[PDB]
Amino acid sequence: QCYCAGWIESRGTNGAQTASNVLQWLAAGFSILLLMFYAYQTWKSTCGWEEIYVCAIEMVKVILEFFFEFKNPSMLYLATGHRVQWLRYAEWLLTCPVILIHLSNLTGLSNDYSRRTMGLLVSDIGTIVWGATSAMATGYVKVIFFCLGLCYGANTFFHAAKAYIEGYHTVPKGRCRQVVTGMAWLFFVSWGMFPILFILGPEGFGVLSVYGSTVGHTIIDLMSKNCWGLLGHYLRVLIHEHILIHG
Amino acid sequence: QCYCAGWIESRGTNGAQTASNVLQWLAAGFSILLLMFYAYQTWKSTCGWEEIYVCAIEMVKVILEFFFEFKNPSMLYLATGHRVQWLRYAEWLLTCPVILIHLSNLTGLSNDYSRRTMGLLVSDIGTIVWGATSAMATGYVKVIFFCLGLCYGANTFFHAAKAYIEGYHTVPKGRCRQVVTGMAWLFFVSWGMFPILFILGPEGFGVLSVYGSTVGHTIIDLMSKNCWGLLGHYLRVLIHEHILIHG
Ligand SMILES: O=C(O)CN(CCN(CC(=O)O)CC(=O)O)CC(=O)O
Ligand SMILES: O=C(O)CN(CCN(CC(=O)O)CC(=O)O)CC(=O)O
Repeated sequence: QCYCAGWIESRGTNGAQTASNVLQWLAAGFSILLLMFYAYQTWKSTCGWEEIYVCAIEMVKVILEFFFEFKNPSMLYLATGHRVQWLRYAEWLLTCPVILIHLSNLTGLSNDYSRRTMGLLVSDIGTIVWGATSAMATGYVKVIFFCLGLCYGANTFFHAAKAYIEGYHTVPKGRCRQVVTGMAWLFFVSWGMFPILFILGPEGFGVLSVYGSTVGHTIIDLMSKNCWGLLGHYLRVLIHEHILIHG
Repeated sequence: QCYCAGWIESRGTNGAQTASNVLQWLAAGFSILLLMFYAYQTWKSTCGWEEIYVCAIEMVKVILEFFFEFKNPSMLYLATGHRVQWLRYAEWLLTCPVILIHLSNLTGLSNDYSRRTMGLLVSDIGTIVWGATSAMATGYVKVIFFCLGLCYGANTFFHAAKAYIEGYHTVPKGRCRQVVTGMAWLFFVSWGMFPILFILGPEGFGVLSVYGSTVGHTIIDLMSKNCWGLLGHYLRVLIHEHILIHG
């Protein structure tokens, strides 16, 4: 029984809504098939938990978004008049660190993780924390928290780059290196889009609507989560296939 | 310019307010002196970054709480009528993982971290995510998210226990083991209090007021952050002092 004009602002156009709904179905369907494929491998082979955990969270998230995107607590309706997509940011904290853990052991071989991994993980959690806080903020305080996100974010990209470069030199000279390069390209483009979409969305300058932001986020979600995971899985398969033959 | 009855509910009694304000000063003062002490060691000795990073965040957080506890985005005022202490939960995501990273290398000696560390870190981030979401939630959905927090939380405590036990056997037989036991006692009591305070506070059954919850949280913050860090530092010092003499 609380009233605010901002909570009733348009969520976007019907086309954007329909586009958004359509991409949820695709995301879900693609996630189920990936989950089936990974589960199929777990029984008949070895499969990293990172690919599976991330994909299960992604499947659940699109289902939850489809039904509850605009209901609390998946969207927060603040006394500032603004609406914060908490489901978006919550999901990042669950999935992004696991992706970075996957990135710290690209070959799947080692049991150990370096000091780089810790610095990488800490900087990414902070990035999300600052970004979420910025979305909740109002006025110039919003710009300050976004800047902290960029600082933490730059640290994450820096460490990530190093992991990719060390990974490139660590993997064997043929297809494996081509795959690592593909993973790096896919990673930096998709991860780079997130801050861009933030600026363009309601939390930023409101160029995009809620539905419009959702459309864009679902595409880069598929890129960063499902596709990158599938590539990383394929890389791990190649490493296994190579070591048997070449030792 | 939005109206809601819940946003204007009492924050607590004047005694609770005053108690809360007093503990902020103590927390800040204690954090500054610890920061000075750690900084003093960095120039004149070796000092782990975990103790320092955590303490710097804690000093900043109490300063921010003192001035801005009830201002957005440090408190979220939701269309549900409820007020969510986002500053509390944001701070946990920044500091708790670093504490667990410290816990994964108690002796300060190794450069590597095991698969336990990753599982420990992932489960703790999730715990906070579910807990924060529960605080934002309303009705029975709140109970479901809290349960997910307990599941993730139990996993964290399980792995933490193992780290403590392996750490106990790894450290030398005298004072070092006594210190690890002290750290474990301090850790489980302080960490266990968080879910208890959550239930007792406004986000739970509202036995405690906002100020009352703040009082309790500041005490366990000092226990879990500053004191546990100081003990962990002391342990690392003992390991160093022992290895020179005993190899
Ligand atoms: O099947 C349909 O008609 C579409 N869905 C989704 C419609 N959504 C709007 C949206 O998110 O696009 C309803 C809602 O989220 O409240 C129905 C439903 O959620 O029961
Ligand atoms: O010095 C004082 O009088 C106390 N502080 C704190 C008073 N607080 C209330 C509280 O949090 O206890 C003011 C506020 O947070 O708005 C003054 C100030 O913030 O400028």
